Amino acid sequence: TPPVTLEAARDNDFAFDWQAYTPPVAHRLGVQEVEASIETLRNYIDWTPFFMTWSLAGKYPRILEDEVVGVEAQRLFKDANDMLDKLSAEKTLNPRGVVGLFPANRVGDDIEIYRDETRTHVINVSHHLRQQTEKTGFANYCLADFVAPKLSGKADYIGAFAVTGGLEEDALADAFEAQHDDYNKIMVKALADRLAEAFAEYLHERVRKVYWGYAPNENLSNEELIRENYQGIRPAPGYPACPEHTEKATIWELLEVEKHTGMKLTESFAMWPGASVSGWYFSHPDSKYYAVAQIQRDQVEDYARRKGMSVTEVERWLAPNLGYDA
Ligand SMILES: Nc1ncnc2c1ncn2[C@@H]1O[C@H](C[C@@H](N)CC[C@H](N)C(=O)O)[C@@H](O)[C@H]1O
Repeated sequence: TPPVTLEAARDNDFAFDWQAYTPPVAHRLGVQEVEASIETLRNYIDWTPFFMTWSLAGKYPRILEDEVVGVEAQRLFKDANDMLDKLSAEKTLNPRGVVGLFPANRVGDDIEIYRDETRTHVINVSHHLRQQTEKTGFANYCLADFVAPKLSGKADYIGAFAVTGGLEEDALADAFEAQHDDYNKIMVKALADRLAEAFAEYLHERVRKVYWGYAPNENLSNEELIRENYQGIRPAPGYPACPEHTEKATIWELLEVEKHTGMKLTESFAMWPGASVSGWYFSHPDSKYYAVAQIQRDQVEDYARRKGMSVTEVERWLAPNLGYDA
């Protein structure tokens, strides 16, 4: 669909009656280091992407009884769970994370994150982009729209997290590599990835039920979790609703991620360990995933100003989303 101006997109923001709504208050404000054992996380694994990593099609568990790939899938599953058993018993891969909840309000396309409930001093701003093509029957979405506008005077909140399958991932993979054991190098990396993603799923449930606490009686099966049958989202920088990777630096500062977990950011703002997930938490019932997609020069320049960056800098970080030749 054809581009619209930045002002036209903002005039089509998510429509919601904030005066009639009470955002749920975060029960546990502040930052908390967390850990999770392999025994705990293995009940939150989504196995279907594991089999995709091994080039097998089909959803788990039905893939195990498949007529052509089932026997191979069963052997992969057995080797995977034997390796989880060993990693668990030997404590050689140790998932870690950190979670935080903060007072927050929307201003424009950004989310102000406050030091405290006086909502004066801003400790960080979470910057977001807005869809910028002609939308029929939908808002031009921006993740900031899911937090109450500061002008509404409603007390709202935002969360953030960072989790990893464990800092030991490289040492375990590198040992298999030195042995020319490609199978087990792929296996331990695929397991660390499942453990990181399982930790993201588990911690999000902890946030909905307890840390934020807006869904204390939620009782979903793992299959229902995989289907996202809960209220709220956990969008991650680099994914289509928030594609701009340098916002991971804001999460790293907000949560003191490196101090609490050992996890690091590269110059490309990739996470280390490789098996890592970081992102935000939104509680709003209408919050959903979508793609920002292609944006125009006016929004690039505005984003640069808000970020304290030059236009040239931002055109690097936003290159995949530029709707024009830079
Ligand atoms: N459009 C989007 N914008 C932002 N984050 C997204 C988007 N789509 C997916 N995500 C993120 O990706 C997650 C979904 C999956 N990657 C992870 C769970 C899945 N069961 C798996 O193991 O692959 C979401 O919970 C978000 O953190």
